[PDB]
Order: sequence, then structure tokens, then C-alpha cells
Amino acid sequence: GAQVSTQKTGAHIHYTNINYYKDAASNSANRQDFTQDPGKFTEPVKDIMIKSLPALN
Amino acid sequence: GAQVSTQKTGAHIHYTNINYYKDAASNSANRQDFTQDPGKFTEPVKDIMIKSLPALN
Amino acid sequence: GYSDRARSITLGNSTITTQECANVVVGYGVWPDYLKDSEATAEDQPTQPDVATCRFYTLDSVQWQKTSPGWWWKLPDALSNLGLFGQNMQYHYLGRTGYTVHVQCNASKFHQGCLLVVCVPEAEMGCATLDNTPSSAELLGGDSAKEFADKPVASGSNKLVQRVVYNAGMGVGVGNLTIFPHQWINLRTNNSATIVMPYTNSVPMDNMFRHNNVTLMVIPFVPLDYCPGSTTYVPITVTIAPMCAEYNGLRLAGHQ
Amino acid sequence: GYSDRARSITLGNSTITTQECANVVVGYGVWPDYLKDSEATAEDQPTQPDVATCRFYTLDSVQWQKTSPGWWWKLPDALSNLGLFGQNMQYHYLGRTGYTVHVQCNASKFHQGCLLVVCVPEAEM
Amino acid sequence: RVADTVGTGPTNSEAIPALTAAETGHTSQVVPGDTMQTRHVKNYHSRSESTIENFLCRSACVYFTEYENSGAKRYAEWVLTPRQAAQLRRKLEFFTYVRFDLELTFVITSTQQPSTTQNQDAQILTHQIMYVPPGGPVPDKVDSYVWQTSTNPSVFWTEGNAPPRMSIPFLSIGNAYSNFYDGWSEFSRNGVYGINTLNNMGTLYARHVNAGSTGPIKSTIRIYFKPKHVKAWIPRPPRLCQYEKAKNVNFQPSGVTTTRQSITTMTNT
Amino acid sequence: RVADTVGTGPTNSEAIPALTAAETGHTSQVVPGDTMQTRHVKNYHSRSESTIENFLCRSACVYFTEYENSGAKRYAEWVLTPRQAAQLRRKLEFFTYVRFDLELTFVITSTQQPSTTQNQDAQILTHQIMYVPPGGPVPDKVDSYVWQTSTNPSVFWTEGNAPPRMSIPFLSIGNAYSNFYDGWSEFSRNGVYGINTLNNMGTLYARHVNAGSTGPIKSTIRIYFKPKHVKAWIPRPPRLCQYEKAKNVNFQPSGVTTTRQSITTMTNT
Amino acid sequence: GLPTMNTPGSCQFLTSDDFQSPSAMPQYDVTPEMRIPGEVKNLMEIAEVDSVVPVQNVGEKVNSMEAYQIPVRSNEGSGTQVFGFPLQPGYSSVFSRTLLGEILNYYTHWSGSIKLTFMFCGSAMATGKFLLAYSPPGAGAPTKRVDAMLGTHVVWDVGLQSSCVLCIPWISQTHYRYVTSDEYTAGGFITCWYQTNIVVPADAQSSCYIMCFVSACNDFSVRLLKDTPFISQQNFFQ
Amino acid sequence: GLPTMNTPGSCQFLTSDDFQSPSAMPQYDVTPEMRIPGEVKNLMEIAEVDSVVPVQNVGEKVNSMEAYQIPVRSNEGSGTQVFGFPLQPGYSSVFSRTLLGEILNYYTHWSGSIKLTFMFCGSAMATGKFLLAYSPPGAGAPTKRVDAMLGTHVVWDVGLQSSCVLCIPWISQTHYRYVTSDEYTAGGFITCWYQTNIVVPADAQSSCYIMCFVSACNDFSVRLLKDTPFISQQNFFQ
Amino acid sequence: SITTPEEMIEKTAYLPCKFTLSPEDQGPLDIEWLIIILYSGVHFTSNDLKSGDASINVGTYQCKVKKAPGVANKKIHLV
Repeated sequence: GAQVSTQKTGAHIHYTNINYYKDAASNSANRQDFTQDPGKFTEPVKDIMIKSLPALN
Repeated sequence: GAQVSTQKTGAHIHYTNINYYKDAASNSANRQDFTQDPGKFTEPVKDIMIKSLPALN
Repeated sequence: GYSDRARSITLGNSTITTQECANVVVGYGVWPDYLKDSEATAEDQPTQPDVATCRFYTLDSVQWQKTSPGWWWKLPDALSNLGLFGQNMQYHYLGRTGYTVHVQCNASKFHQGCLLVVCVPEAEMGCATLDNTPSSAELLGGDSAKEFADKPVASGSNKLVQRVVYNAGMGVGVGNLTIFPHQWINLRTNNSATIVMPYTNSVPMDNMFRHNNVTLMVIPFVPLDYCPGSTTYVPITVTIAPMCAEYNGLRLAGHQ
Repeated sequence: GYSDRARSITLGNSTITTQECANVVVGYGVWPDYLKDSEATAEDQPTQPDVATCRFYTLDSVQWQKTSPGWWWKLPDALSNLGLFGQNMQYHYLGRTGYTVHVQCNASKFHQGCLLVVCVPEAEM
Repeated sequence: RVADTVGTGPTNSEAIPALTAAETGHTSQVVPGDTMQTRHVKNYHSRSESTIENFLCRSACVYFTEYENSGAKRYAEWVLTPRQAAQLRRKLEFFTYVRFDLELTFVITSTQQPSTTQNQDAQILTHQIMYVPPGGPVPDKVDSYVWQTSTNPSVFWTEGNAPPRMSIPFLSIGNAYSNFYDGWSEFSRNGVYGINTLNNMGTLYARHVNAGSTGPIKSTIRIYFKPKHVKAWIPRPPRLCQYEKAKNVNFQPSGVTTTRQSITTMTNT
Repeated sequence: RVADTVGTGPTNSEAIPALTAAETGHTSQVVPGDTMQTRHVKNYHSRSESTIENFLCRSACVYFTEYENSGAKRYAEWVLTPRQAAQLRRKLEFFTYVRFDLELTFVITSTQQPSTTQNQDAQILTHQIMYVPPGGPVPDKVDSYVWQTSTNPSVFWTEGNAPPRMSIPFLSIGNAYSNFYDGWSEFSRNGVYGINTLNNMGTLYARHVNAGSTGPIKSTIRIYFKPKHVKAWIPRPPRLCQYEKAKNVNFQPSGVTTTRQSITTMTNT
Repeated sequence: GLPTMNTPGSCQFLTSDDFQSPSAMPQYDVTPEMRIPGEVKNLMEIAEVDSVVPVQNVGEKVNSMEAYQIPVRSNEGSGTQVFGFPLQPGYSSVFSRTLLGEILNYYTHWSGSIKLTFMFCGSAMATGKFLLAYSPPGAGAPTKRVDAMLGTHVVWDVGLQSSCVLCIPWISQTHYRYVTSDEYTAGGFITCWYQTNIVVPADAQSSCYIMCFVSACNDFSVRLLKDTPFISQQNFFQ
Repeated sequence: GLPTMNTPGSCQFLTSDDFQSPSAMPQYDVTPEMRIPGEVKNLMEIAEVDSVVPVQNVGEKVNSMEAYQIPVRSNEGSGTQVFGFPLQPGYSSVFSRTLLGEILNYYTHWSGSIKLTFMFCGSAMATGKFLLAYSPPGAGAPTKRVDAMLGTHVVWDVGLQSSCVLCIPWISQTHYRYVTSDEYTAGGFITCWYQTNIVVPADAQSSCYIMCFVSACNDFSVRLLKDTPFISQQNFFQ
Repeated sequence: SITTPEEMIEKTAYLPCKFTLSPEDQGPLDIEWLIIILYSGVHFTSNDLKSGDASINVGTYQCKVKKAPGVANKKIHLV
């Protein structure tokens, strides 16, 4: 039950992982979660605002 | 995800490798890169020079 | 049917013709080009003067004597006050360019001597005083050649440069300078020397007033020698053409 | 949904925004261009600085008083000492260009007055 | 992958990206090519080190304390909390609610204390670390029967080995931990303010199992927290002021920022 | 595989491989069989140990420094740099620009210092090594709060174990490191010459976590660099002269080479 | 026993290692997850939000709301300066305490473009035009409006839309710049000038204020996580 | 726990081990690669480039450019010697500081053929013929041109092409030779003689110089990487 | 790093001690002159000496500039 994942590499390879314990709080940190969604804190308006259009008309 | 490569041997066998970490700066040194291209430092002339021909004519 | 000795180079509104040339040395096999989209970091649109900046500029002449140690020129500094190349590096914060360097020295058959012409990247030099660092005035001569010394320089709390010729000012063997792009002016065979250098740096562009990417060195390995009645005044002339020059970061003129 | 009063003009590294503009007048209906091969006479290759020369230059300001007669500026002379436009006309024997001229004057509703802004060809005095 | 610059030319139109209304509460989303001419620049940069995990997942000293093999202080105790130190507290309080597992490490060291005792030869020291969950019996002495650790977790460790390390999961009765609590534990609204039982994680006890020597020795334990598997909600403004207490948010009023010489000065005074 | 000799016989022609022009800047590519008769010799030799990797990928002592468990020097500091030593500096400066990951090793040792103190029994010593990236707070004392290492990397190590070892990637803001810099950090051209911020790698701090004993002890740390995953550009002439400083290339003029008795002497005088 | 060899680094504590360890509570059932608003996954979602800049941080203004106000008035002239500060996002005291600056002071490096938003807060009658300018390094800072006119600028006209945004692009020789002070990685200068004078009618205030907000563009990123020089400690907090 | 047995060599630091270690900066994004000219992948691409030999390394000539000049003139005779040195690429002071010699002094062994290029630097009118000779070991060095004529030689005639190359082949009993001095792995002798006299007209200089360059052939290789006896240190450089 | 850390001033005598601070340097700034004057958190010529001018206005005079971890010195022979 081995997991093969990709390593952090430069721009312009794999590693193997096996879990030994039974609790899942014993596992290693999730360092490869690169999900973003800034539209909650930024631009949180009810009506959408187009960039080229005047904010108030 | 094991990698089988050839060992340094004499003239006139394999080894196995697995990566454990996630960064790829943690990997071992690349000791088997035998690529050569001396024509940059040597013979760097615009017009090609044949060996049997006179250098200047 | 032609002669490999005769070559003509045309750039902008200038053209150089030599009837006695060894060939052309091309950098590291790399012809100069412009920076590509996948290698850039600065985001504003660059300016490319072309014919206005890429053209031959001819500097002052030096005299080859029987006891001359040699001369050096920082390429960016050499053309810093010359035409629109100078103006464009004055008004911009970043620049990028390659070069075509042509060295000229003629003499008759009787005249003998050999010069090494070499383009050295990052020619960082050392001060005569070990604690201090060489002064800018001592390291750079914009419109004039800088001269090597034959005897060692005396270190007395000054900011001079160890301009020893057999150490090439960089504390290294002078005979080993052949790794760098180079050509030899041998009076019996050669007349001129030509090197085409590409842009060489660890960054995609750079400021052209606080950094000199390349230095031109002319060093006589065999002295100049003639019998009496031959011409005694023999000059050397240097002509340099920027290539694929581009500029970013427009602002008020000046360096501070 | 927008207002014809608000306009933005971007040239080189400069950008001008006005919230109260009548519109844009275009010469004689002719947008500026480069010289074509079938209209040229000089044979050497031209230089085109683009972003370096084509960009907004802002001059000194004048004061509108209650008794002011008016002001004039020769376009080529006005920018003869300004940046790379000035340098390029200094090192060259022939030049060719068009213009975008933007005049600015704001005041409150109470302030009254009217100015004519005109580009006159060959204003020989 | 971070965004890539788009190339643009000159414009003359009624499109006005540079003009907006900040009263709306909306951050403008203008690119550089909206107000200047730009080239095309592919960008290979990555925001991998700015993830909440990487930002929080490093071990940090949160507390250290001493005990001796002889004399009044024979054992040490500490209520687990990350508010005693400054650095991890300030990083954690970027958010209102967090949820993480913990990785716990200990660094135990010993030093010989000055005395007139002679012929002192010391045996190796073993230490016991015991975690008591909130509600259980606590040790009144070094030899207390509670050290039997029938149910309470314990870690025995001998000097010279690797540091001990264990994993602790999310133990909150509530869905998420709380860095801030605007209220009281009493419905009357009397009593201590900003205090609740959501982030109570029990107490830690430490002792020598043997005394080792006939001369005096003093041990110190240092505790290290590493948050794992992190989730966080509601971003908060960073702590401008110097922390004063562990239990509350009290502070001393401080200037918004540093002062320069004038509004046109390009240096820091 | 290295090239193999080709067999040749006698010749009489207008082909002239031995005659050329070195003024062209071109190295002649003549084989032995161009100027003599040769047999066929298959060559099994390999240039495997001449690769830039094998040439550079060995650990090298770059610095060592001391600290004590008592007295004025309680901790050590060092700005990371490979120019302090001679050997790795000279190997690295075969090139103008390099790009590599680093493998870092430490050898920490301790020695008992002379004193009149009596009944000294020493406990085991643990050491802390802390790396501060350029810009961060630095420790003014052994007990400074910055040793909390909330974000800064730290390595704890107890005497008697294996040496500590860690991997560091390429950290340059520029695309490649620079061994040589012909310029100034000031646009005015005033200030120090040959100095830039491209190869700044931060500072290293070292201390005892415990004092261990009632008598004086002094520790030394030795740092070892091993370059990995190497890339290099622009070959440069080797350093003929003896290094004088760490920060610049200053030197004392020296003879091109050694001197013999005459131009026909077959021995070294 | 399978034969093994222990390598250097065994039994060491590196505070940034990533290993599996035994759980001290086996089979513990955690509290399920509920859906909470405002979840964060990257510190660059916080950096991309505006926050008010204290430009007038001079003397006792810092202990007041006056640090955030930029004063403007009606002059008997034109072309005088309004403000100026350098492009130092994490080191300059103008930026170091803003939401972007606080986040930057945890990292050695930074890269990307920046957005400065300026909002007019005078009477509706008050009219004005302003020049907002950025100069890349190499010369000094501009001392006159004409010198500033030669760099990257916007001419802001005040009207119905009260907010104007000045984007500072990434114009650098390196891909990254140090957050700490450094002359090699210099950023440039940011200035403001009066394009035209402030004009008001009778019975309106001729003195006004302007506000500034700083946010990051979508090409911004940071590197090399480190400790902050902003929080300190002398004893354990209680 | 899986049962294991630790073998000799555990927990030792061998400075030439090749192992994987934990990174102290997790998930750090490095600066991308740009294309730079002149990339090296093997030190034998540098050894294969010419460099000027200091043959006249006698007395104070070393502190001058005169070490690199080989003097020749017009004689009232023929067959006299021009120079001689042994085939010791890394040990002889004639070679030990050349680009090939510097590279060789990092390795215990060497193998392959060598290229010596000689360039005439007199007047165009000056004419001459020279004998360039190599003797494998076993006898002494030749003391006369006729003795040298019996080994591996080239007769160089000076004319339009000013450069002549003398290839020294690998003639050895072993596959490799020690870079350090050793009589078992002796290399031989390299000499030059006047085949015909230098002849000039009136008003031309009868004294000339010759230059020498040393480069490696395509069958050259080295072995056993070691420390150089060229750089030293007494205290930490500052 | 101090500019020209070795020089001889032959002659009011102005002794220059202009210095630069590395990104690594972050400790408190301390300036000391020797033969006389000390700066901690003869007369200094610059009010903003913190920016980088430790020059003073008046044997061998030594300027010591210390910001942890960097340490720099400059010796001047006043004749």
C-alpha cells in the first residue's frame, strides 16, 4: 500500500510513502495543498464589478 | 516506485534507489552524467576549419 | 573564387573591411539575441533603438612601443559617453547587450610582435593595499585606455590597482587567459582581430553604471621590434559595436 | 453601462484619466502612422524609439487670471529639451511625428469662463 | 502557479480600469497592463511556502521548567498552553478559529550543582513525563501512587538518547479551537472575561525516576509544539503591541507605526 | 567513453594537418596518427571522475569556532561563506557562475579546561545550532528569547551521537551564484568594490543548552559544505597567488612559475 | 535481524522535519467538522486585501488617526509635492505595519507588482488633478514634478469615482528582492505632485485629506520563512 | 518493530558518502534556470584548450612576460639546440602551472596524448626550418640533433601558416602514469634543434621569438581526485 | 563594510568612517573611535550617523563599527 507522489522541483521526480500507525493523526504534514480562493476576503460585493466599467453609475 | 540503475564497473550490475523526502534537494548527487561538448571553448570560429586544409588561404 | 583573409562587417550606418583577417571568434558559440518571454522578469515594454545604438564606435588610439605592458577597457564604461548608446543607458535603469570588438594594428613585413586580444567576463581586479579596494577612477577610463604595469605597484595606504602584467591584475597566470574568447594579432600574419560576444550575466538584465559585465585586454606577449629606418610610431585602434541592445526602466537621466 | 464623460488614454509608461471630457478631436480624420515605402525619399534605415519617445510629457503650468490674453507653444520646440525625444532630435537630421495634446483646467461650478484650444499648422507670425 | 503578465499596447477609450470606488469595500483587481504598456512575461513563481500548513508547521519552544533530584522541588508541573511564549502565539492569532493535530517534542537536560559532597560518581538518569487529562488525579509528591499511569499516558526517557516525541489529535469539545472569546463562562456576565473551556488540554508532570548520584543535580525540560493538518478561518489584524499576560489580550497603547522626519523623507528616522 | 586510436600508414600528399594558424583562436584537433604511423588501439578509459559533480561533491571544512559553558563567550556566530578556507574556494572559483544545493554537516567536540574546582562530575551536553536568514532577529545573549526558533531552523544534538546533517537548496535571488562581481552596490560607483547581495546565505549561532558540570568546558564546532546537483558556466584561470582576504580578490604579485637552471635543463632547480 | 547501517543525522532533532510518530491517544474520535465562513489556505489571500497606509507618520501623528491622513489644500502655484516614500514593502516604516508588511516580515524575499489606491475625502464641490509617479532606481528621487513626469505615472482627475489606483510594476534585475534594507535590491521611489490646484467655491473648506491603501497584485509571492523582528519577550507571560 | 542488526560503519562521517538527508527549508521554490553561455560538464573540456607554456623560466624571467618567449637567432652553424624539457605534465615547472597542469594537480594519475603548438613571431621575411623531437625513456636525453633525429620528430618549415603542432603519443608500459615525480613511470624528453639557420635580408631583425601552447588530445583522461600542493593557509582569511 | 579601511590624513581634520550594513546585520548599532568618543542607543559631523556616516571632526585613530553579527574597523594615521 505504497503511495508514489511528486517532489518539489524547480522550473525551466517521485518519492514513496507508507503509513505505519493506525490513527491518521500520526501521519506527516500536508505540505502540497496549493488551493487558493481570495474572492471571499477580496471583492465580497453582492453585485459583480467589472474592471473597465465605472464602480458607481 | 523503485529505480534500478547500473553500477560503475570495469571493462574487458544494478542497484536500487527509493526517495524518502519530498523536496528533491534532499536527493543524492548525480554522479553518472557523462555528457561532453568541448566545441564551445575549443574551435569557437565562425567558419569551420578542416584539419587537412590550410587554416588561411 | 575569393580569399578567406578579406572580410567585411556592416552594422547600422557603419562598415569595416579588413584584407588580412584570421577569422571571427564567436563568444561561446552563441550569437547575440534579444531576451525571450520565458526568461524575463521585468514587465514593462522594452525599447530597442537598433541602427541608432547598434553600430561601430571608434575609440582613441594607443601607441605600441618596444616596452609597452598592455591596455584594458571596460566595455560598458568605454561607450558610456558615446552617442545614443550613452544616452539610452543614462535615461534607463536596466540594459542588455552583446558586442562585436574589432582590434586594428598594421605594420610592414620587417615589423615583428604579437598581441593577445581577449574578452574576459567579470574581470574583477585587486588593490595594491590589501585592506583597501581599487578606486573607480583607477579601475575605469571611459574615453581612455587603462595601462598595465611591468614592475609591481607599491602599497602605501592608497586605492591603486595591482596592474602587474604577468598577473593580469586578477592575480592569475596571464598565459592561462586563453579559456576566455580570444584571438592573436601576429604582425607577420595578422592585421586585425574580431570577437563577437553574447550577453553574459547571472541575471537577465543589469544596471549598466554600477556593473561592467566584460573587459577587453590587449597584451603584447612578444615585444615590438624593427631595424632603423622603419616607421617608429605604430598605433592600435579599437572599434566596438553593441548588438541586440534593449533598455527597461525609463526615468530622469543620471546615475546616483 | 458607462459615461461618455469619462475617458482614459494610455501611452508608453503614462496614462491620463478625465471624468469630464467632451470627446476626442482627430486631426483631419487621420490617425498618425509611420511613413510608407512608396512615399519615402531618404534611403537609410529609420529608428523608431516607440515607448521611449511616444509618451506623455507635462510642461509648466500657467495661471488663468481675469485679464489673461492667451498663450502659445511651438510643439517641436516645447519638447526639444525633454527626455529621449529631445535627445533623438538632437542627434538626427530628419524627424517625423504626430501628437496627442491634452489641456487641463478644473474649477468649481461658480467659476465661469471659456477657452479655445486650437492646433494651428504653420503658425507664421 | 502564480499569474503571468499579459502584453498590452496603447489605448484611447472610455474604459476606465484605474478609477473605482473604495467605499464599496472591494479591492480593485487591476493588472499592470491596465495603466502602462507591458511585454509578455511567463511567470514560473509558486506560492508554496505561503500555505497555512508550511507557515505554521515548525516546532517551537513554548515553555521550559526545572526540577531537582533532592530538596523541595522534586517534580515539575505545567498546564499545556501556547500563549506563554510570544512567537507561536502571534503566528496562531492571525486567525480566529484553528483546528490542528499536535506533534510534541521534549528536550531534557541536566547540570551538576555546586556542593561540598565528595566521592560523587553518578549513574544514568531516567525521567518520567506524565500527561493528566483535565479532571484526573494529580501527584502531591514525587512518590505519589498516581505515577502508576494505569490509564494516563506516560513517556520514560534515559539521558543520552533521542528526544521523546508523540502525536496528539484535535481534543476540543467544540468543532474548532478559539483564539479569541468575547464573553464570560457565567450567564450572569460576572467573573473573568475572555475565559472559556474550549481549549483546555490538561497538565504535564515531570520527575526523576532515580536520583543517580549522592550529589545534587538539576534538570530542565523544554516543550515543543508543532501544529499538523491545519485548518483556519476568519483572518485577523496582526498584534501591534507587546503581550503582557497569558490569559487575556491586555496591552499598553503604542504608536500605529515608526516616525520619519517629514512626509517626503525617503529614510527612517 | 574516451576516443580510440585509428591505425594509419605512410603518406605523401598536399594534406597538411600539422600546419595551422593559432592566431584564429582555435585549438588544433590533430590525432597522433596525423604525424606518425599508428596501430589500432581500442581505448576503454572513461572520464567519469572529471565531471563537475564528482570534482566538487566532497565535504570540506570551511570554518570552526569555539564557545564555553561559563564566562564571556557563551555562544558562537558565523556568517555562512566558503571564502574563509582556501581549498573549496579555489576549486569553486574555476568558474564564474555556479548553481548547487548544499549538504551541511557539523562536528562538535568538547574539552575540559584547567581549573582548581573539585568534585567535578559532568552530565551529558546538548548543543543547539540555529540558522537565521538575512533580516531576522539575532541573539544578544545565551538566554535570548530568539532561541525559541518558532520559524528559524534549529538542530539539537547530544554528545556521543552521529554528526548532525541537513540539506539546503539553491537560495539565490539571482538565477545563478556569482564567484566574481566587477562592480559596486552603489549606482554612484562609490563604496566597497566586488561586493553584492547575490550570495548572502544568513548567519549560524551555536550554544550549550545545559552547562553540564560545575567545572569549565570549551566546545568547538566545525562546519562542512558539500555541493550537490551542480551547474557551472564560463571557465576561469586557476588562482596562481595565495589568498589574502575573504571579501575580495587582493593578492601579492608572484612569479608565473618555478625557475630551472637553463632552457635545456631536464630537472627542477 | 536485517542488516542496517546508520547514517549521519541519526537521533537529531531538526525543528523542520516531517516524520510519522506514535499517537498517545489510540482510537480517539475527533469532533466532526462544521462549515465556517472565511477559510484561509494561503497567506497571499490576506496580502491581496487593501489596508490603510500611514503616510503622515511624523512625530506625535503616529499616536492618533492623523498618521493615515494626507493633507492637501489650495496653493498660489502648481507643481508642488504632496508626499514621497521608497518602494520598500517590508522595511519602510510607511509599509512595515500594513497587512502586506506584517506578512512580508515573516519571509526573507518578495516578488510581484503592488497596487496603491488613493481616495479623495473633501467636499463634492472640491475639484483637483494629481500626478502619481514611480521612478525605478539608478538616479535619485525626483525633486520636481517635471523630473517625476519622466517615469511611470498616472494623472488622476477627481470626480464622481473618488478612488484611483496606481500600479507599481515589477521592474527589477533579479527575480526577487530582499525584504530587509539593501542597496543591491533597490526598489525606487513613489511621489505625488499637484497637476492642477484644488479649487473650491465660497463656503467650502479649501483644506482636504486623501487616503492610501496598499494591496498586492496576482503575480506577488514571498520566500524563505523566518522569525519577525516585531514581537519580543523577556520573561514568560502570565 | 522489524528486527534489524547494525553493521560496522554505523554513525560515522565519511566525507565522500552519498546519502539522502532532510531539507531544512520544506517546499522552498528555487529561482528558475536561465540559459548562460559557456557551460561546463567535464574538466577535460578545459584541459583540451591551449595555453601558453613558460619555457624560459630561468632566474628573473618568471617575473616578466619573458618566461613565455623562446629566443632564436641567426647562427654561424647548424644543428644547435633551442630548448628541452621532460614529459612531466603535472610535475615539471614548465607545465605544472599551465591550464592542463593545474587540472592535473588535482588527480594522482594521467593517460593520453599531448599536443604542443609552436608559433613563429619574427618578420615575414625571416625564414627557418626546425626539428621538434620526442624521445621515449631508456636512454638519456639527446645531446645532438642526429641523436634526436632517431626518435619521433617533425621537421617544421616556416612560411604562410605560422603554427606547427607536435603530437606526443602515449608510449608507455602501463596504462597510466603518476602526475608526481617517479622513475618507474618516466615519460621521455622533448627537444628542439635548428634544421637550417634563420635567414633575413638587410634591415630585418635577425633575432626572433617562438611561442608554445600545450593542449590534450581526445584520448586523455585522469584518475584519483586529491588535494593540490599549490594553495595553502596559516589562518582564516578575512 | 567600511570604505577605505586604511588611509593617512596629512594636514580642522575630517576623519571619514562611512560604513555599509549587511542584510544579516540586525543587532544594535554601536560606534567607537580610539587613539575618545562612543555612540550607543571630537564631535560627529553627521546628525544622521545611523544611516552610515560615523565620521568625526578633530597618532593612529581607529573607527570601530559593530552591528551583530558584522564587525568592521578603519585605521587612519593623522600627521
